[PDB]
Amino acid sequence: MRSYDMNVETAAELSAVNDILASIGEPPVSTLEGDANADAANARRILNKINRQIQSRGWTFNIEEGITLLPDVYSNLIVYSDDYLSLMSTSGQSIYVNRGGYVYDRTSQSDRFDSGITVNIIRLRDYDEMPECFRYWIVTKASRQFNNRFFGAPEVEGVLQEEEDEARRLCMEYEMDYGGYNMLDGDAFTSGLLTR
Amino acid sequence: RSYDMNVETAAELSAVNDILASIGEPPVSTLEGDANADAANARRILNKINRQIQSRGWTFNIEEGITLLPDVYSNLIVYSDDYLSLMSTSGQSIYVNRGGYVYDRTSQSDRFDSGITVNIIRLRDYDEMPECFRYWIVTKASRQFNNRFFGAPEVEGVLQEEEDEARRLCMEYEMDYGGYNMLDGDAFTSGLLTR
Amino acid sequence: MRSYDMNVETAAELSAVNDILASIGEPPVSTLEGDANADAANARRILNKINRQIQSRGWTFNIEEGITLLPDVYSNLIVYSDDYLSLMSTSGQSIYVNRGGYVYDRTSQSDRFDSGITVNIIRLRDYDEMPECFRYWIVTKASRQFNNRFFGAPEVEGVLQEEEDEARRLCMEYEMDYGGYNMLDGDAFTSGLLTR
Amino acid sequence: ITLLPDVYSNLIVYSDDYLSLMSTSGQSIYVNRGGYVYDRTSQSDRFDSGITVNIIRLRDYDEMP
Amino acid sequence: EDIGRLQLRRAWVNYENSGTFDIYVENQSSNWKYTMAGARLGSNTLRAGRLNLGTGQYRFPVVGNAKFNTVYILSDETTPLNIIGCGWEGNYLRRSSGI
Amino acid sequence: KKSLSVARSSGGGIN
Amino acid sequence: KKSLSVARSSGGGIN
Amino acid sequence: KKSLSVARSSGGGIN
Amino acid sequence: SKVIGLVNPAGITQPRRLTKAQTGDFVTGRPEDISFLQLEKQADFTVAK
Amino acid sequence: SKVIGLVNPAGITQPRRLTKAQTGDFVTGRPEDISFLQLEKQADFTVAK
Amino acid sequence: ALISQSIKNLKGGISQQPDILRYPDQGSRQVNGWSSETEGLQKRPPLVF
Amino acid sequence: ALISQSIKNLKGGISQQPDILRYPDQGSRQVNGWSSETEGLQKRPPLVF
Amino acid sequence: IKTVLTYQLDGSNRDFNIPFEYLARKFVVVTLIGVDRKVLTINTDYRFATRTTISLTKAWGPADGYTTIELRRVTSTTDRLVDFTDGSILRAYDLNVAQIQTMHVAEEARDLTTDTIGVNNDGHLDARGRRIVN
Amino acid sequence: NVIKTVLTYQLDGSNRDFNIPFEYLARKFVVVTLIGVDRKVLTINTDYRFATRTTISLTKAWGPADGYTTIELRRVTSTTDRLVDFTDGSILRAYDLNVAQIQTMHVAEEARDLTTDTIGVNNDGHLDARGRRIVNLANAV
Amino acid sequence: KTVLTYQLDGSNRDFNIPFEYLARKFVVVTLIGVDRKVLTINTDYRFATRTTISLTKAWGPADGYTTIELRRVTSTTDRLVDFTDGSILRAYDLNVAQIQTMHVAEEARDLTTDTIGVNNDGHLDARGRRIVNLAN
Repeated sequence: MRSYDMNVETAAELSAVNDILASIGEPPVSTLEGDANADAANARRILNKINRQIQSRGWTFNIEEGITLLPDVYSNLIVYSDDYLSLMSTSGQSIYVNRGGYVYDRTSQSDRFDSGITVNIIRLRDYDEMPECFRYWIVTKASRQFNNRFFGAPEVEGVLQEEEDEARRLCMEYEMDYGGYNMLDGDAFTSGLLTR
Repeated sequence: RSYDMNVETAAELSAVNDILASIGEPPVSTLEGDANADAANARRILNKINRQIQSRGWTFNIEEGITLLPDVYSNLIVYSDDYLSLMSTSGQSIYVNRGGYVYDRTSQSDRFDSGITVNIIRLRDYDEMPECFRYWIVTKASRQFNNRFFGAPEVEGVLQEEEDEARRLCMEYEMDYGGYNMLDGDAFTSGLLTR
Repeated sequence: MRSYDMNVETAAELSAVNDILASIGEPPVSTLEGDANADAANARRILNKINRQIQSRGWTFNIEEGITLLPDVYSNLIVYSDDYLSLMSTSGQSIYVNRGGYVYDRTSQSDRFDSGITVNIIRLRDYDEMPECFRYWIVTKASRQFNNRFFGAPEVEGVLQEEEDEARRLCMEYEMDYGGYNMLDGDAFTSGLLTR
Repeated sequence: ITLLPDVYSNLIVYSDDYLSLMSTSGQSIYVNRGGYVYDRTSQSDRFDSGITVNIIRLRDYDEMP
Repeated sequence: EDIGRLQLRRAWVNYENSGTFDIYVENQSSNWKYTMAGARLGSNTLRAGRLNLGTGQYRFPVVGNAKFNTVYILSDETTPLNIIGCGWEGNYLRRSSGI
Repeated sequence: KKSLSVARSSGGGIN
Repeated sequence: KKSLSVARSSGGGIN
Repeated sequence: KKSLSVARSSGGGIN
Repeated sequence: SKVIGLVNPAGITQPRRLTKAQTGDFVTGRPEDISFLQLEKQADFTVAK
Repeated sequence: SKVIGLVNPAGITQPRRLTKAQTGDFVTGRPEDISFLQLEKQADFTVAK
Repeated sequence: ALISQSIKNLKGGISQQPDILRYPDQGSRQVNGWSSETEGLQKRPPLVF
Repeated sequence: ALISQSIKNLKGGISQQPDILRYPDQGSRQVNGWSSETEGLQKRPPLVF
Repeated sequence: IKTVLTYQLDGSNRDFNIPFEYLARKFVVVTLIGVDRKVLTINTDYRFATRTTISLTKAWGPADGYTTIELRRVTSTTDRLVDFTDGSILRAYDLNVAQIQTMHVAEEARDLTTDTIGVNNDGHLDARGRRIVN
Repeated sequence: NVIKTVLTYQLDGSNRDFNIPFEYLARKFVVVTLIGVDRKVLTINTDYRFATRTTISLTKAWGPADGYTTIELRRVTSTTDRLVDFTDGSILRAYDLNVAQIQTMHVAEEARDLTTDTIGVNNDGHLDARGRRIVNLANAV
Repeated sequence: KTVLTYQLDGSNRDFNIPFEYLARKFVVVTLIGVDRKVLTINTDYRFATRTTISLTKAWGPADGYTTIELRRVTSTTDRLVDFTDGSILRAYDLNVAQIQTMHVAEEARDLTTDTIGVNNDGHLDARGRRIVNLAN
């Protein structure tokens, strides 16, 4: 699992943590560097947890289709990193699983590949790289989970539940606007049926 | 913090810290020493939940057509404790566990000249689970940790909601991974489609 | 009734007891050997009781059909052990009962058999021999009954009630997947009706 | 709106104040990768000419209706 | 209140300017050891070459029946300890009323 | 939540 | 709103 | 109607 | 005549999965999450007709 | 004309069991968990027709 | 139901009464400890040769 | 839930006990201050040369 | 003293001694060496009978195709047993385990001679009947 | 057995992005070399780029036409220069302790993964030269 | 480098140590003759300074042992720094704790290179030794 504590703090990540801290009424911190602030460390841990979780759900902007994963020429092993939030086949049933930290073809029962494999993959991205709407949803969901675990205020629970629902709705609006999906000519099956 | 580092953390220690965080407790730096009840309790539940969710059966972890070879002398196939599910490849299953060995109930025999072919679920590590499944395990492990070792009922309402969302996202992963089709992927209907 | 506490402890039985102990918040025990731990002894007794109960219900994996029970050649008695959770006929109405610890033919009013009888029997098996899903249900049901009897916590009661229902559902899924039952060609009556 | 790349690096900065960045029509193809506009379909950060996008850029509270 | 059953869940120790001390939790079957070594990471007090004294609360798991949990503090080091107070939380239930 | 036992310092002798 | 701890000045010695 | 502050005459010195 | 598929953003059905599916595919989602914009002028249509 | 089977992710029915099943097979599941995407344009269809 | 009690001062020394009869501030053992009025339990002062 | 407490008089001086053992009217530090009976905490009277 | 050692396989034996110290059981890797190399799994193929011995669930030998078994210590480098968290009590046990775990990797680093060609008594380079590729 | 610090990929002449599976503390610790007739080391900002912290993007596509069959991504952690040095007056921090532990861990890993710079057994039962010449073998008999 | 040699026929005792050693038990001194001789510390060599060893006796090529090898063998099992709770954490002890593992790693980088290594040209430089028992 990618470390969230070990790199430079960005403005958005610092802003996200202070947003999460505000959910239980904690004042903002100037830096994410270790000052023995248990609340800020707890907030950053939940922030990373929610960041991984929403990205792993799968969206048009973060689902990478047709990606080639290359093997090592001398070991023929393709690494299945813990940052691969989702790994699928481009079409049909998926055949690749994680076995010992490497890609494993469950149908052929082999982990050796002579050439790159083409997969539909979700790779972990920085909270910076998330769209503004998705950043708000991550923060809202992290704030709700932070209050549930470390304060537990029921009034804060109800409002953050409503905020998450609004935050997720606006991410769903982003998903369709970004996706631009069509059931007539953008459809895998119907578009063939439209030819005269 | 200087430098553009790229380092990882152990996922089991992260999972236990998420289980500890669910009840509001500080994270631990290590999971060994055998003198921490919280580490022992959270790890036992996380292993138990990880074992239990894998045993339910998914396209990614149900291994089909796996051959289990018998011993050359005793002709016994060990029924492993880490065999979460063992079934026949088709039809009614015929193999059961009898004293730690594979037993054919129809023929009433523990002895096998050649390897048997079964549909098997073998326990995998928590690290080898998909990210959504890892989240579901942690969410479920956190929920049973609160019920067994914290007991706060308002945390149960929260974690019940989180598990239900955690399970549906794994069900989305199951359907996307399976790619199941009732027209041509179907075992029976695909035959009916031939003209 | 088979003694549950007189043999070596398996890893699974020790794990099962620790799972039951956790349900009321008891810490795990290293061994199942008698250390005057009343809670562990209570947990193991309920574990055995639930183990017998769920097995006696009857499942495709544990219902042994066509088993021959052999009589003693000099007494012509077939023992009806207390480990026979269910003893039935292979077809039609059952005719064998328990009378004095021996098999009794109620229709012929005799307990003497010159040859083995063919019966549909459920014989008690170790908790180690149960499928993983069935082990989970046994532990879940044992944990629920353990909490009800020796702690009685209502919040724990509600969650364990839900867990047993989920655990029984997953055992129901196992039963059908193991069973592979077909009403067209696997049916006793319908299969004959399909011959043209 | 046209976002011009750098003349040398050919990189278009993906601003933190880009509240939404989409294509003018159809499915969007640009994502943020390390603070730079990335074409996911072509798998490239490099643009010879400026891209045309449907963009929401953060405005001041004074500029709101 | 000894009539009901109290299932201990967690205890804590309050300390101020104290060095390391070990907390031993023993039940009828098992035993556990918890160390309050001193100051926490990132604290202004935790420095190299300086004495490690911690101030605050240390929460540790005390799991099971309260009647069968022995908690004691051991310390044989040259650092000081100042235990201000303690506390515990647990799940309590009695099937009868106090009447 | 069943009621708690009332704290009775009580006493001795004739009552 | 969970109940507060009863303020117990308590005491010492034999009880 | 929110609860009132408990009238605490309290005291001083060591507690 | 215009077909507009209204996707409920409080729902769970992704047109990403719908459009990429082949006929006969099993896809996560609920039929309630997908609806269609419709002209609701039947009473006015009959008056004009 | 497109057949899309909508599987409730909050449900318990698995298309893994449905697709591998033979005709007449008994399978765990609930009929409410499996639905199908349908075009809801009957009001507009009648107006256009 | 979850319950919680705190012992503000561990100043009562040891008690040899049964635990059901003891005060919250009295322990079972206390060796080489100093019961301060304002600092709680401490190590006894070191013995200086 | 929102809770609120008021300290009517800051006339208790300072205390060196832990904060959980202190009375509400005792602070941690008080320098050059006068604890009036009827006017609360004041600056100490100026030192006149 | 060696973190890697090999035992010859006979159908009679099932218990094999672990001489080295390992922090976690998953750090111990059990492999069957014959014409084909087979890594064994923690519970189906063997177990830890004691802290220092491994018992196989099934006996192996030349009939199965493996004449030797290998017990090798592979301390995890990516997954560290200690991760210091901000605001946590710094315990000397954490520092010792962090120092020990990296020491085990370095200790295994100086046992790579087994997985190398080796040198003869004559001072030549002796491939134990192994092809050289690339 | 299998090396985790040295990752080498086939060069096809059209792919410029390669994955970094291993951890690293500094981008200088990652060494990019093209292998072929010779082993040419690439420069940090003129020959390649860190597109992401797990991806290296080459400025130019290299292939067999350029004389390079493979590209190698190898971690070389500094041994003489430590990234964290504790001082008597410094606050002990979790980040400093983590970096100190991880750096020694990387150095230990690279020593254990040094079968790349020798002839070691690969996944199969074969001694692997990994695409380099066994020079100075001279006469054989 | 963690291994060095000196061949000195004339009367000489002093050998400068190139590598850094944490303990004197880490440095091992042997005599490379027809068969190697491992020498105990007190009887055979004294540490005249932290940098140099004064090996008692000439031990020259007049005897078969000719050259002398200075090898660093850091003990993995023994840790020079063992952190204890209640003890002042010292920047020195924190620094040395990492170094002992690094020194073991340094010794590993030379043991594997000893039998066969890679030269500055990125090629596997043989010492002029035939690849015997090689399978086709």
